[PDB]
Amino acid sequence: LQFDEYKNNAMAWGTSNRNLNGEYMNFGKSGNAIKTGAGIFEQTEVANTMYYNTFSLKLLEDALYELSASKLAMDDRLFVIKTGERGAIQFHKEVLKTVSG
Amino acid sequence: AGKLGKFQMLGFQHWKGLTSDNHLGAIFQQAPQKATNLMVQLLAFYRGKS
Amino acid sequence: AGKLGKFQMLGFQHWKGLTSDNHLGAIFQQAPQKATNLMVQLLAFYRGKS
Amino acid sequence: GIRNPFTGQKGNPYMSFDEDSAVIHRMATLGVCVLDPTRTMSLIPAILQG
Amino acid sequence: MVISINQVRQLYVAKALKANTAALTTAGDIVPKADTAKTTLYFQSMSPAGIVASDKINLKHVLYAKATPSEALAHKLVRYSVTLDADVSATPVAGQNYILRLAFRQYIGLSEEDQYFKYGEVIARSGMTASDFYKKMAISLAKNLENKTESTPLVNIYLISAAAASTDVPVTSATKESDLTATDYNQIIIEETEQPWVLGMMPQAFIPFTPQFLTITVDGEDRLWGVATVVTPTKTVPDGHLIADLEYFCMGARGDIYRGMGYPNIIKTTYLVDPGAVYDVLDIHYFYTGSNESVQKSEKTITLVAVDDGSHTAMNALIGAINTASGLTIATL
Amino acid sequence: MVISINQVRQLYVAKALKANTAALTTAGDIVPKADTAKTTLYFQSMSPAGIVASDKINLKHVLYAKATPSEALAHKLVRYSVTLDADVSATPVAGQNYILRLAFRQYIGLSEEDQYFKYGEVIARSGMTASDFYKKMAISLAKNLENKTESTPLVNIYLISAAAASTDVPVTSATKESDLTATDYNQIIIEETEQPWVLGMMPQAFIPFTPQFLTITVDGEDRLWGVATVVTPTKTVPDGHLIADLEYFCMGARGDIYRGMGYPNIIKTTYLVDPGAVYDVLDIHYFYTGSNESVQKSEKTITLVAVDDGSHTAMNALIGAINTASGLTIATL
Amino acid sequence: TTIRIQHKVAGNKLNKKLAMGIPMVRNLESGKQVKDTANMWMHYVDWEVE
Amino acid sequence: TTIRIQHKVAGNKLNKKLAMGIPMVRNLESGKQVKDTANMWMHYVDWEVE
Amino acid sequence: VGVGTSPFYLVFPEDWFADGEVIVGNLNQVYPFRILGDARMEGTNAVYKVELMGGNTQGVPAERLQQGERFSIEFAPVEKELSRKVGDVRFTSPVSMRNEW
Amino acid sequence: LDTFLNSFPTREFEDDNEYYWDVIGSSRRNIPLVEARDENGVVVAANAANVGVGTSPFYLVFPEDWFADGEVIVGNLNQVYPFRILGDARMEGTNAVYKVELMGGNTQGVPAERLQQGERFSIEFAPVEKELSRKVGDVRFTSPVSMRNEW
Ligand SMILES: [Mg+2]
Repeated sequence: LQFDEYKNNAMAWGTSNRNLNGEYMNFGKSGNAIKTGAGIFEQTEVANTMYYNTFSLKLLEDALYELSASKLAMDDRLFVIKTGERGAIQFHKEVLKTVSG
Repeated sequence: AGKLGKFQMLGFQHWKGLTSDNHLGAIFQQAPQKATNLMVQLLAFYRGKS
Repeated sequence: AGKLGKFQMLGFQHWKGLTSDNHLGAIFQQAPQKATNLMVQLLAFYRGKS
Repeated sequence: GIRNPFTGQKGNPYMSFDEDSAVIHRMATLGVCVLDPTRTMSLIPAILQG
Repeated sequence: MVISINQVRQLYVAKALKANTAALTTAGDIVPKADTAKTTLYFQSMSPAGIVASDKINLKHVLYAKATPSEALAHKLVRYSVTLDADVSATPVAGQNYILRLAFRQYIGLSEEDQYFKYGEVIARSGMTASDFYKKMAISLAKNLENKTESTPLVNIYLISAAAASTDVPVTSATKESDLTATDYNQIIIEETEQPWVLGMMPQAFIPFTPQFLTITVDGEDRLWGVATVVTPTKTVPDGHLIADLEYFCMGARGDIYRGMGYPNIIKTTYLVDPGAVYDVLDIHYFYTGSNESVQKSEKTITLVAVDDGSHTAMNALIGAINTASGLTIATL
Repeated sequence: MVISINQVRQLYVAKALKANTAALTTAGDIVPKADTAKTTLYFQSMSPAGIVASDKINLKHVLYAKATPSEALAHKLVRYSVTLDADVSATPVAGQNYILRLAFRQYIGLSEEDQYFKYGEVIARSGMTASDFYKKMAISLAKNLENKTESTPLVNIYLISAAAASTDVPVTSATKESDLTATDYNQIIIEETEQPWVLGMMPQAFIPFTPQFLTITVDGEDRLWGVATVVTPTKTVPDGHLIADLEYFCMGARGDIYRGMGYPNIIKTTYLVDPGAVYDVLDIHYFYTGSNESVQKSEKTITLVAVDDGSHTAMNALIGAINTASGLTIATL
Repeated sequence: TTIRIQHKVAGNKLNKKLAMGIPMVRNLESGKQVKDTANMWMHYVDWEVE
Repeated sequence: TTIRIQHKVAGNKLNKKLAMGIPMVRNLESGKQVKDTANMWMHYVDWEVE
Repeated sequence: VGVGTSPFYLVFPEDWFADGEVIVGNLNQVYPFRILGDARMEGTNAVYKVELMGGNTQGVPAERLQQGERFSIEFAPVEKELSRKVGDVRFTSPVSMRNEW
Repeated sequence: LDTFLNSFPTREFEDDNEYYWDVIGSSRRNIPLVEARDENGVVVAANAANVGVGTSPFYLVFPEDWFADGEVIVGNLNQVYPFRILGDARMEGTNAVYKVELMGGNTQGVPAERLQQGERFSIEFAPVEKELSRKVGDVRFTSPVSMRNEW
């Protein structure tokens, strides 16, 4: 079980320790470098990432329309947003506030 | 020791004992693999030919 | 005009007009050919099994 | 040492030490590849950046 | 990088001037050689493996010879001063979401169709002054644009106070509210930055941008929030990475066209240009025509590169040696 | 140049010695860090892409630490003094052919079974003295050995005038005996030369030699005409081509093992050793033992190289910074 | 309106094969770089002249 | 007279392939390298201990 | 506290982590902490010699190392050559409740 | 956590070597302006007068030699001020200075604020005369990049 959680925590929450010169920065017990490669969340957050303080529909609709007008066709602009339970209520309050206007 | 022409790149190499991954990489027997089916096309909406 | 990964050592390259052999080797489209039939064994009278 | 509780082998033909203990060792190699990171869009709260 | 040529371009590095052939001892030396009847000019240079010469320029057949400084080959990093539109509202409206878009245009590939959009946002509140807005939106832009996770440097952003008015205080993604303590911030400056450079494989190329504003509801209409004006640049990318990629290309003319292709078996050409120094560039552009019915010309150019110390000491001594030897009036730069 | 390892070996170029982590600003900086309890030693250094620390050396688990000067690692070139055998005849006997066979033993291949021979011949005359013999012998040797279009140089030929007796008179293939005017020559010095070198691809190697003599008919007796003794060496091959190969190998234990292989698809490592500069080497050899049953040692070493100018300034300051931090007693060269 | 174009190549490029260390691409009319597999250089010159 | 030998290889050299930038050679008893097409590094370790 | 890649010590009220393990703070994979030995004990407290993983040249902030920060286990990365033993496993126990008349 | 990780497929490799692939991009560019000079070589400031009065020649400096002999190139305002190049570039280092003109029937020139640093220029076409025209225009190439991963 503990070896199963090691495999899954490395596939998502993995962080690379190599320089831009090519050198690794952490060495093992035998002195050879620990060659760690990144995971799902580290390799994918190096582009297209927004760090917001408060969420608004004016932010996300503009973030997803300047993206889609530049890169996607007309019939290709379907965005399935993966989120949590609290992010759905935060989504719900903004499209309530937009429709109430 | 020496060269057989004007342009010889390598000299002969030798070592003793424990071989590591750079012992093979300094004798040119360790190369990255080309993943040919993996290919990235950068995403854009191309408005030439329009 | 930047980098997409950490280890992107190549940038997109471009030029105009007349193309030289220098222009083709700098875009990595010229390489020396290996004569596989040509192999040289260094001449000596080997006496190690003697 | 003498016995192996991981397998149930009482007695040892090839002893590692004399402590009368048992150690298990496991290893694995793994990897993940994300081809294009510009094709995933993320909005993260600012308290999670650091 | 790969440059265009007018049928050839060859480069020689002028690390020193020796004035005769017998003084060529260290590499990188140059001697402008000519005869008394000024019909032939050439440059004897000391390569890392022996004395080498150039093509023999016919001095009736030059087309131009003009040398450029190191201040004319430095890319100026473009600035944008982002402020509040006083016609819209001098202070921030206490309810609205204030969003700023940065429209990048040469993200990872060459075209103007490979775009990238980054954002900063401030929810404005009651009693928030115009200075506390810029303290809060330079923090929001820095967490998006100067973060530690991004693959490439995108912009450098700064705050300018009203007391100092010229000095930049840099705001990073690790900068807190308690570091920026001034009540007289009047603008936000978004400046271009230098992209990474690998010798001969990744050229010097820049990502341009445009700060764009979203619309806030002021009275009943959605007015665009701000105005962004191009400020005159204060930071330049130096000349070293352009010339080191210019030796590397023009060295293949006189040498091996494949630089590392197939690596057990390469011919390691040793280069003499330091990528961390600024250089002056002199271009003699000439041709060849014979005394026959074949009167068409074969255009050629020879580049000479010398270090610039700020007063152009090495290049003007190189120019002056060519002027006496060859009888050409190359302009002192 | 592949070397042997006891286990993994790491090298760190000490181009400047600082006193804090914060002072590390240029590629090549170093600082030895330790505790105030002296139980852990590591080397923080400035890589060409940021700050990087070394492994943590347990100061109880060190085996040896020794510092090697530059002149210990300088190869002394082998000299051979060829004279006429005084027992045979101190003057050349007339009409005899004086042939000398230089036996090379590690010519291009890597063994003693790959051999090569170069000859020199002089047929003696009626009034030929000893000095006129050594003149024509060295003209004939340099004509065979040091032709310009050989593959590699093999040995250098030097006459010695008996009046000078300590200054080498260089004899090449372009040398005529009109240039060699001295009348008192007493020996011919044959001295091996430094082979070419490419970092990583071609190691520093030498082709040794012995001069051998064919017999002459002196008084009805076939006697070999000369003797060849080995005089003390007067030249040294400097340390720089040995340490740059020591860095090219040890930058795959930290960095990339694939150096160049799929050529544009590589990481390129920046090497901080100038191959035309001498260095001093410090080898801190240490090990690791595990907690309870993991008592096998992982015996490894951390190499440090510092450029030194005559008197070893940069290494003795490096050792003095290690000795006050670690509590060690590394001796100062 | 009368227009004109011109391109010049050396005679060394008659049968010049491309040892593709990186793949050789064609510029499309749409603006997309498409990967191509023909190894002759004048197949790519005749694409861009048209 | 009694003699002994030893040689340690790392554990990761079990199925370590050689990338063959140069040919991989095998020292013979006679004192001659002969080139070999075996792709595994353990094929060359097992020849040397013998 | 972890400038360059420098060792520093993390004090926990129990021995729950193992040698060679990566542990993370509240900002989990931004600052991954690698255990550099065994937990030398101080009463019930177990102090851990710790260096930072990733390419973390800047260090770990002092407000990310205060009393109350919730740490968890990630994995134990090891080198490709001459690797040595790391990691461990953990166990639990239940509780009970009663009633009357 | 694994139900998140089981939405991603598995791709199977032969060894624990670094692997690389090809990243392919785009081609439709334009070139920024460095500085503009009139016919006697004076750099055109923003407060200057008009530069191409009466189809007078003047100069445009670009960071690279992307343009050709006879091509019409246009600035930010496309087709309002079309500039036809006159002659090949004189390479001032890594700086191609083109002597240009003003087509379209333009008599009173181009304003000076349309010729500043950062003004982008793209290629329209290369128009020639009907009688005794000489060769103009040129042909351009591009090349891709690569990326990499480990274990
Ligand atoms: Mg992303």
